[PDB]
Amino acid sequence: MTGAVCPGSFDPVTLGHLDVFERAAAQFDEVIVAVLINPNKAGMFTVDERIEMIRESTADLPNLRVESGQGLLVDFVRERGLNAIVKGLRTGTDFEYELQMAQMNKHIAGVDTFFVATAPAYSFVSSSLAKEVATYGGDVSALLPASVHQRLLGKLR
Amino acid sequence: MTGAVCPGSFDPVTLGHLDVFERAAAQFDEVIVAVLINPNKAGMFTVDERIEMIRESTADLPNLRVESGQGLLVDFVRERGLNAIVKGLRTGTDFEYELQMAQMNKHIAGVDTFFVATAPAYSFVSSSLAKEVATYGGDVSALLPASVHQRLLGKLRGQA
Amino acid sequence: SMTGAVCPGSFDPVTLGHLDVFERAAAQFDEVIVAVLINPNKAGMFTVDERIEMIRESTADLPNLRVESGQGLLVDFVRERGLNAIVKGLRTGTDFEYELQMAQMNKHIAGVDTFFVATAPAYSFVSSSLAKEVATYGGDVSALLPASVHQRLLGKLR
Amino acid sequence: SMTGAVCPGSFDPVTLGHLDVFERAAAQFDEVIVAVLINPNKAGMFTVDERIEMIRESTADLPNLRVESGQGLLVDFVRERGLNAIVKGLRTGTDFEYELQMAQMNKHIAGVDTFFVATAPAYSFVSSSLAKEVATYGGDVSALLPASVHQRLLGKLR
Amino acid sequence: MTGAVCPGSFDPVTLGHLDVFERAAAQFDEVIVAVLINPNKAGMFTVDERIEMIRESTADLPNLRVESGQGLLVDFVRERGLNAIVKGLRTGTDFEYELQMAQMNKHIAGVDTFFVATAPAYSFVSSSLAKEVATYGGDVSALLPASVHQRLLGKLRGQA
Amino acid sequence: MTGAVCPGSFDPVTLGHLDVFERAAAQFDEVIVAVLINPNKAGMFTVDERIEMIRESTADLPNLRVESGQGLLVDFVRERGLNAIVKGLRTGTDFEYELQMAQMNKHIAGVDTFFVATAPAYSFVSSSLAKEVATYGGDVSALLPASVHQRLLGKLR
Ligand SMILES: CC(C)(COP(=O)(O)OP(=O)(O)OC[C@H]1O[C@@H](n2cnc3c(N)ncnc32)[C@H](O)[C@@H]1O)[C@@H](O)C(=O)NCCC(=O)NCCS
Ligand SMILES: CC(C)(COP(=O)(O)OP(=O)(O)OC[C@H]1O[C@@H](n2cnc3c(N)ncnc32)[C@H](O)[C@@H]1O)[C@@H](O)C(=O)NCCC(=O)NCCS
Ligand SMILES: CC(C)(COP(=O)(O)OP(=O)(O)OC[C@H]1O[C@@H](n2cnc3c(N)ncnc32)[C@H](O)[C@@H]1O)[C@@H](O)C(=O)NCCC(=O)NCCS
Ligand SMILES: CC(C)(COP(=O)(O)OP(=O)(O)OC[C@H]1O[C@@H](n2cnc3c(N)ncnc32)[C@H](O)[C@@H]1O)[C@@H](O)C(=O)NCCC(=O)NCCS
Ligand SMILES: CC(C)(COP(=O)(O)OP(=O)(O)OC[C@H]1O[C@@H](n2cnc3c(N)ncnc32)[C@H](O)[C@@H]1O)[C@@H](O)C(=O)NCCC(=O)NCCS
Ligand SMILES: CC(C)(COP(=O)(O)OP(=O)(O)OC[C@H]1O[C@@H](n2cnc3c(N)ncnc32)[C@H](O)[C@@H]1O)[C@@H](O)C(=O)NCCC(=O)NCCS
Repeated sequence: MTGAVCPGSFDPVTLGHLDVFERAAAQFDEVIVAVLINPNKAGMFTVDERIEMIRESTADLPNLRVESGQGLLVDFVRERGLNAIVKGLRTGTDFEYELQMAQMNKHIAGVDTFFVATAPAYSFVSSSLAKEVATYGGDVSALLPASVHQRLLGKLR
Repeated sequence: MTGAVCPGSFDPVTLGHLDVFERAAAQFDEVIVAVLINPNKAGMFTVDERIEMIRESTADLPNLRVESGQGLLVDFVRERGLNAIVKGLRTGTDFEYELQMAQMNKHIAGVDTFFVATAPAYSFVSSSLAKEVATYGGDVSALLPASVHQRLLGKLRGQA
Repeated sequence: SMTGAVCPGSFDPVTLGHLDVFERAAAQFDEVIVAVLINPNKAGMFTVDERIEMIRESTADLPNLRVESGQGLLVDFVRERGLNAIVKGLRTGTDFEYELQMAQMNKHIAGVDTFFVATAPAYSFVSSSLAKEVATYGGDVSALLPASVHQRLLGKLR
Repeated sequence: SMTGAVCPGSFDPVTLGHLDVFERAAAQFDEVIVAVLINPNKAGMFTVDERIEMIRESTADLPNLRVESGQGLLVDFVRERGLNAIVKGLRTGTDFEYELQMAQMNKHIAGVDTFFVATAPAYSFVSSSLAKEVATYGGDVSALLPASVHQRLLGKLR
Repeated sequence: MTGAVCPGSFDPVTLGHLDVFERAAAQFDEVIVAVLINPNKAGMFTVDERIEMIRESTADLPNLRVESGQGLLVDFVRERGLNAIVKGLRTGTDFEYELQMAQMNKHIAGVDTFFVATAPAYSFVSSSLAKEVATYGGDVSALLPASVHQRLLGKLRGQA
Repeated sequence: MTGAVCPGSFDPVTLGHLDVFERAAAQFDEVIVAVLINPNKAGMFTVDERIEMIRESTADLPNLRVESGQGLLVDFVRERGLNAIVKGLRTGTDFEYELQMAQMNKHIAGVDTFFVATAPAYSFVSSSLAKEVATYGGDVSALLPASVHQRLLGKLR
């Protein structure tokens, strides 16, 4: 049985993230989406809220489940008997950031990382920029799953 | 069950490539290394020579095999009943180049591409630069599989 | 008064990515001239007259655009027509560096300025070179090119 | 008819690099509006009114430019004024990626287009943040800022 | 005769930094490592702690010494009668960041900057990521000098 | 005695190259400019012509001399009892290219490389683009030393 973890902040999950999940789920026997706090935010949504938004958006991926993670990512991965991380890349900035972490994670624990390329339609999509646009009344409905849009309006209103 | 294709010129295969193969083979049930011609490159070794060197260098990888293809990469992949490509990345230029092909390949055939980061030790290794260094007598023995190194140096001494 | 810009390139052949740039230029400048020029570091497929023809077919619905060719410096092409602006599109970091260098050189030697626009997300991976390669090996690039160009591309290949 | 573009930014403070962009925008658009906006991910030094004042002092010789502020989405600022174009400057690959993302987002949510221009080579290393840092520790940034701004910068620091 | 300054936050010094120091010291008659505060970073160790760790880690470098500075880097450099800065580069982002400062520093004071490429083995090493990994119990012992590693882990266990 | 080699095609030398030479000569006791053929050109100028253009443009750098090089760069460097290469960087493209060669050269021979940043004024300057602009009558006189401009016109006319 093959398996991978898809870690992130997912604050909130976007259609770009979902595209990664779908492609990971198509190639691995099990996918665990791990919701972690990134060391330099506090977030708009609680971990539990993030988890629910992901679960509601991934119901059609039967081999995917969602979990909170704390502490070191490579510990999370190894504790669940896996040895693969799946991340996504939009930009050269993503590439540099992710390459550093991938090499570090492999060095400290032997855990490998696979990257998927963004869909062209979602290349400019990030949680941070979506939240900013929405905060000032901009329409980001085409960039997010339905399970996020209402929650996002609620948190802003 | 799960499977991936690792395509490339592999002209010749380096320890950088082999590292990618090993990591792909450790995650997927079967891996097929696909030796293809890059339309935009001059080559040194024939496809058959490239296949020989990879087969020679991948003996410890039981679930991997090596084949060639004459057309579109996505046709090679789908004809073997697979839908995943695995490619390695060293540099930002690799990233842009590979992102473009990944999106093109997904657009025309629905085939997905997964990237892996180079091993830090092999980040500066390419077939082109290894060939160039060896052409002028530099020591690339730590960058290539043993059999590749012998065949490369022999080839160069024949001056072809 | 009326403003104007030149959209130069190899356009070998013109793609939906190029066309997106032309449309956006024509929306913001009173006058746009698409300039077909030879890149001295490229081996071309179509002739200049073929390239011009394909662009003209594909830009019928842009009333303030015309298509021309030139055989020397881009900046001479621009100034000869009483203009001082170039518009280019960017997909990648590599495009950015390449275009930045030319933009600064062109400003230095002639005082002509250059404006860049970002690719449409849907056309980020589209290039003339790759569409030609994919088409050569039977791949379907119909969603990446004008039907006009798709036909002329498939025509010569097959 | 007349064309128009908005040149938005933090401008905290405006530098010779920004001014170069304004001049080039004003040369190619009939109307330019410099928009002082808050970046929600930045801690600002000068007030909006101070920023506006420094830009106005520095752009006296550009007759077709005015300076305004906004408190919401850039694309609302642009459309409210009957415009559909943004002009931004690029120094680095990091600028390119950042601006590309915003340009595609802004086009997506409002249909507003963005044009980029390359930095003047002499101002490639100039940023508001670094000029402020260098000035704070006594360094001479006089060749990087308008004398107006240099004075107001040195003023608050000393 | 010839000399260069190697400036940085060095919070804490890593084997990546030390590699730069060694290569600078092998080319210039004297090297001064300058521990400076980066105005745009939160720090973990005091400047004095940083100096101690570097001094501890550079014993095999006879022509190198370590000092601190409170103002402009270019003032630190020129006050010691030097005119060269040496910095290392791992990534394209390092390059853009360092190019900007190099041009600024040459503009305001005429001081030159020389860059060196990271050792491939340490390309992914940064103080920030090493601190983060150690904060969560990961093994960064191969990335840091022995004394640094002890002081870092001790510091973290005190949870400061 | 410290020393470095400044290798390149220099076809022709530009004011950007000269800026590198000047900064190298200010920090090293001796600088050797090495004119090599880059494996993928044939060049506009002969090696001897390139050498003369450099010598004429560097007369004011008394600790700099100019030489042709053949074969492996790190052999050239070590044969002259040096262990340092000095290159220049304009762009991210330069950085990637040069970083690869610097790591390769250090790996195969232990020779180190130091890079200098371009002067802002010359960042867009390359031999290739200068030659192209000149070929179509463009004025590149502000980008090249005087010892190059006449030779360049002569080679084009
Ligand atoms: C939580 C981690 C993974 C950081 O996550 P991050 O905040 O970056 O996640 P974020 O939600 O922003 O993004 C998640 C992933 O989705 C990708 N992505 C986002 N949008 C898109 C898109 N449109 N298309 C494709 N991919 C996308 C991102 O590039 C990223 O890879 C990291 O902080 C971590 O591992 N923390 C645990 C502690 C640890 O182990 N530290 C050591 C690291 S070496
Ligand atoms: C043959 C193809 C894949 C090009 O291969 P390419 O020449 O780039 O392969 P090359 O041998 O150079 O490299 C192979 C792969 O190994 C990676 N790699 C190289 N060195 C290393 C290293 N040290 N570490 C990790 N990865 C590495 C490369 O980044 C690349 O991903 C391409 O031309 C192709 O697909 N041709 C078929 C026609 C086709 O389908 N065309 C349409 C493409 S959209
Ligand atoms: C012909 C010139 C402009 C080069 O053109 P080039 O070959 O690069 O054109 P090409 O057709 O490939 O692309 C044209 C433009 O479209 C852009 N583009 C391509 N695809 C896309 C897309 N999908 N989306 C947006 N933009 C795109 C390109 O980035 C480029 O800006 C250049 O060679 C030139 O100016 N030649 C004349 C001689 C001269 O003046 N030389 C001195 C130059 S400083
Ligand atoms: C205010 C905005 C535009 C950000 O501006 P920013 O802080 O980046 O401005 P800053 O003053 O730093 O720079 C302004 C512009 O000048 C350019 N520039 C700076 N220096 C130079 C130079 N030397 N040469 C050329 N250009 C330069 C910058 O690259 C940038 O394009 C952005 O935060 C915004 O739009 N805010 C409004 C809210 C909104 O709409 N959010 C959604 C965005 S998708
Ligand atoms: C302190 C300065 C230099 C910033 O240092 P910084 O925080 O970036 O240092 P840091 O420790 O992070 O890194 C130091 C150097 O080591 C390099 N480096 C890091 N890791 C590695 C590695 N593995 N290999 C090679 N090099 C490396 C970095 O790229 C950097 O060049 C800067 O803030 C400064 O000059 N401050 C003084 C005030 C001043 O003069 N300001 C004006 C500057 S224009
Ligand atoms: C000859 C070499 C160095 C390549 O030289 P190249 O053709 O790149 O030189 P070129 O003349 O183009 O440039 C010379 C240097 O000047 C720099 N430069 C150019 N313009 C500028 C500028 N305006 N500002 C700063 N630096 C500049 C370049 O970035 C480059 O570093 C290389 O091919 C080589 O080493 N060949 C020998 C064989 C060998 O050893 N091969 C193995 C290499 S690992």
